Amino acid sequence: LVPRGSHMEDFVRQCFNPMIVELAEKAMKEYGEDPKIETNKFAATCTHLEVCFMYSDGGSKHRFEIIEGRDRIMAWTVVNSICNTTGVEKPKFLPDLYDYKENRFIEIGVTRREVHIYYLEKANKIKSEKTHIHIFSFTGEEMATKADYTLDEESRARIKTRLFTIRQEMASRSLWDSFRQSE
Ligand SMILES: COc1cc(CCNC(=O)c2nc(-c3ccccc3C)[nH]c(=O)c2O)ccc1O
Ligand SMILES: [Mn+2]
Ligand SMILES: [Mn+2]
Repeated sequence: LVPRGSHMEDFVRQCFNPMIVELAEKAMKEYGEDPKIETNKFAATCTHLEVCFMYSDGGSKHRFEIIEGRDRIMAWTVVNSICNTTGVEKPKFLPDLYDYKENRFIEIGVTRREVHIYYLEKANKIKSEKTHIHIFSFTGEEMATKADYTLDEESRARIKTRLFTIRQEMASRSLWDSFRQSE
């Protein structure tokens, strides 16, 4: 029932850096998913992963603590350390980053719908008011809590450009339509 490859899989392996592909594979397998069949979720996990890493690449050297990309047990271990060090409330859901400069966790979101729908979706799940939310879209829009976009405009514009490039590469392969209507 598991195939030897699809068009979305070969594109993902060609589109994203190999370390991004390996971490997304480990993330889905940890949660009982196979990138070879769940190929749309495979591309989304890679995209969310690259956005998280470009995000932390913005700002100072020691500004961010990367939560995404670690295994669930170690990600929660770093979260407990951050909460037990700074005093920030432990979030109910595992976030993506921690901002040592702003003293808050960040939940990064990447949507194929309107940024308005996803942000409201993540906000109603986040509860913990302290967790900052920052949503990106494949169209170039972005939403952040309190209109506080954390990073510089150049770092965010770089992320938006990459998202639209991934969109164009998918569409030229006739893979974008099935990718959008699958979120
Ligand atoms: C149960 O689903 C998974 C959960 C994990 C744990 C860590 N991932 C997140 O916490 C996370 N997931 C997503 C996400 C959700 C659905 C489709 C694609 C995406 C990209 N969007 C985020 O913003 C985020 O932070 C790993 C793989 C999964 O398949
Ligand atoms: Mn996450
Ligand atoms: Mn996220």
